[PDB]
Amino acid sequence: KVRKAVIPAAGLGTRFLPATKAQPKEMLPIVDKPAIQYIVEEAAESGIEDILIITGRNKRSIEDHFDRSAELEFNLREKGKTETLKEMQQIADLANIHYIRQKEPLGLGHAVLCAEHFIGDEPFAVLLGDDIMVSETPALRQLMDVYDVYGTEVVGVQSVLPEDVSKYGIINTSGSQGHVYEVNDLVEKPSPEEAPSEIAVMGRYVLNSSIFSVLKTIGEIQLTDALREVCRKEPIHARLLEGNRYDIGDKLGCFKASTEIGLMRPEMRSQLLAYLEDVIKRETKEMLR
Amino acid sequence: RKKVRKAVIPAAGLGTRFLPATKAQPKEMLPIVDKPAIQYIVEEAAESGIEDILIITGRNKRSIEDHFDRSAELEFNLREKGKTETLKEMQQIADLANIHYIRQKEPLGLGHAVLCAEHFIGDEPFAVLLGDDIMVSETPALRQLMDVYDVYGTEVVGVQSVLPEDVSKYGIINTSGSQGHVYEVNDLVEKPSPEEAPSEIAVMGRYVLNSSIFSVLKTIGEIQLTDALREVCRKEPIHARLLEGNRYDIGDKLGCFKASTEIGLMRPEMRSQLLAYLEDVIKRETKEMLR
Repeated sequence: KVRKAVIPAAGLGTRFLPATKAQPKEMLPIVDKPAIQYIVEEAAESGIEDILIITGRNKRSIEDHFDRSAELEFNLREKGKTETLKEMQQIADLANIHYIRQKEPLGLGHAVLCAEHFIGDEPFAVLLGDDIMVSETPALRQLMDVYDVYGTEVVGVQSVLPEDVSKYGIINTSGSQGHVYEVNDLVEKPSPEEAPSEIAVMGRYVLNSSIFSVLKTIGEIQLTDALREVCRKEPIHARLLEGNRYDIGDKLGCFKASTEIGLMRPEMRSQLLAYLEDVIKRETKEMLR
Repeated sequence: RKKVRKAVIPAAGLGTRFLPATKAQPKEMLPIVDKPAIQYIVEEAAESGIEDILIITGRNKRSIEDHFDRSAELEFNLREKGKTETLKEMQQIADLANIHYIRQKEPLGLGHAVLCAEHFIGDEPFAVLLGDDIMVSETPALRQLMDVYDVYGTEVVGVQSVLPEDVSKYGIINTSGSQGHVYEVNDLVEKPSPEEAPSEIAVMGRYVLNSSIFSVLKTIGEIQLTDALREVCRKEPIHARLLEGNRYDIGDKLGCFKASTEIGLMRPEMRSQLLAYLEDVIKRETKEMLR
């Protein structure tokens, strides 16, 4: 049973300045939720009970977000917002959130190694926080279900258009079966010709304790290479992810994500669409002059 | 006789309208395009020629103070990466104005908050800027209030008209008349019922005030700031500027989305990608709908 998960969150989030000048990338609101909350929500509903966040300096707000906020709870009760005061309490209840500091930044490989003693001897989940997934079955849960079966290192995938492939990590299927591709090798951001498929891994993984040894020997320790050297000995699995994927690596990415998820809320759906119609009308008019 | 050189931004709000985003971080740091709302306000003030700002802050609002200082660990990462355009943009933020802080001890609204500023401005005219809208203007909104001050030298208020329904959301002027761009306030009521309201002209959290206002505010006292404009009106009548620019209220989650969109569309770097995306959303929503 996979019951533990690792979110690396040590990035200084430069792509988002000046929003992130003095506050973390992962706290940026997506609709009105911090990005990080979406990821912990994924994990909780996937049945993870314990999360380790590899954090850095001045990311106190993440730790605060998932605890009881006394001065807020008071202020909410003392104003009636009872539904809200309950929503806030639930956030602090999603999972047991552990923290470790990445000492200096040596990438998602060092980061995964930090988890070593915490997970110890289980299979664990890693969730980079690079995209938000809307699904009938939570994205990670789907990776776990392929794990429950094959019990090897499973990867989460979706297809992407050629001439996009240098942005992502790439499987190399010889076989494809059910909802589960079968991995023979792996490449980190290949040139469109170098690339042996149009399938990218979407910052979701389930891994084995084993992977720790593996990750240590290999060593700027890229995590993919350790999936590669596991593939030479033995072949892994990949799940095609049911659901909608919103990349949030960009300022624009985020705007899009805010909009699409916004459109899922009945209270904002119509207000939003109406507003977008009127922006376009206004932009056409101004343009024909 | 005196130039307005100082401004007061109250920022002690717990920002409930924005939960859960604001559970563990301040309302005023929420990004509008990619700038914290608070930065828009300091930018207004800076370009209006304000040199010194006092923020009345509260608990766990360190991020505001940090935002406007040098960020050593970031400067390193930027320098050691080439991004010198950025490292220069960040340095400018920390240069907009001289930013002072005071903690509001207990939460007793603007008014009390304005009183905190007393000793800091001492004996000048000062600006207050609540942070409830962004104004896009040829002339920065506050500058326009200051220009009416330069002449009439009374307590000037910043105004724009609003549709009848929304008058209970605002403070409403009560003119006798109007001359060029400057109304002539006779009284003021704080968010009245739509019939009780004696105009459709609302104050847009911009004020220029006199030291005098301190005394005034003390006697009155839950210290509403409007009532102190009222008791100034009993002795003598105030002035109001109609504001030139385009106004984006950010009091609401929706308000902010709209503000992000409009200001986004004004930035050449993002304008086309954005607009294309918006066209695309509607096209896709029509298709899905016809089936």
